[PDB]
Amino acid sequence: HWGYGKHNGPEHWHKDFPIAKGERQSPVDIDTHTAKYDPSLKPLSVSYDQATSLRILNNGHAFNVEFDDSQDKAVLKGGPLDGTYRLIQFHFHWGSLDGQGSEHTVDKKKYAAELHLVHWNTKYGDFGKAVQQPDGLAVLGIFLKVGSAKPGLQKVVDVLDSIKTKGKSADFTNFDPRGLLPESLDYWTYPGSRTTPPLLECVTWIVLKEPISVSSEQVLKFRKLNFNGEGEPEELMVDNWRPAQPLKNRQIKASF
Ligand SMILES: [Hg+2]
Ligand SMILES: [Zn+2]
Repeated sequence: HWGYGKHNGPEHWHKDFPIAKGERQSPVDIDTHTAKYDPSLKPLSVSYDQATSLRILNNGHAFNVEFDDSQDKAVLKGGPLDGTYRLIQFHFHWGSLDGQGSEHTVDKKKYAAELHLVHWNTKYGDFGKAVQQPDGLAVLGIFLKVGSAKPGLQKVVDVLDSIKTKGKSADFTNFDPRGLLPESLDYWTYPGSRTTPPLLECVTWIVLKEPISVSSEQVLKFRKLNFNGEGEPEELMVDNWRPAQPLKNRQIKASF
């Protein structure tokens, strides 16, 4: 099955998922001089005071922190979106080295990691129906750079030993996602897709301009996770990022 290796990496995905070469594929390189400042872009509204985390799980390609999305507890609105979007999960993409790890690039600059807060359009009623619409999903992309430790991220780092292999899960309540947001909400936006198979084209991307800093030891813990299940040969969960894809006419707008 699909993965990030030489025999099943991103270059091979198109064979099982033909949309890999579609018209609105993600991630992309954000060219800062070609991006369009759009004065009609409303400021993003992040309402996460009521977020309820439930668990953390190693799904084999990343680790997901899941939230209860049966009510409008943690939502995204404003910016380029129309309607309310509920936070369902968050995950990261990181590299083997500090020089790589992000999926999106800025003027070709690669960051150490990239956080994705996934949300789905409430008029569709469930996440499953959402992935059947062109505006089904909204993903907030936050860049991580290595520097000082991010206090807000440590509870996450500390639970990683418990879900080291694929399929492992752990209760993870009372986690507040607010602790992972940069100071400014200025962003770039474009129409795109999920970055892992099925690569469905239903995502409105909101990429934050300011990165968050994490310490070297924080990122180190991410790299200790395994792609494999318990009892299998160890494969370190590193470089689970997809390369930049062709913009193909699409326009990247800026909120600034
Ligand atoms: Hg879609
Ligand atoms: Zn992602």
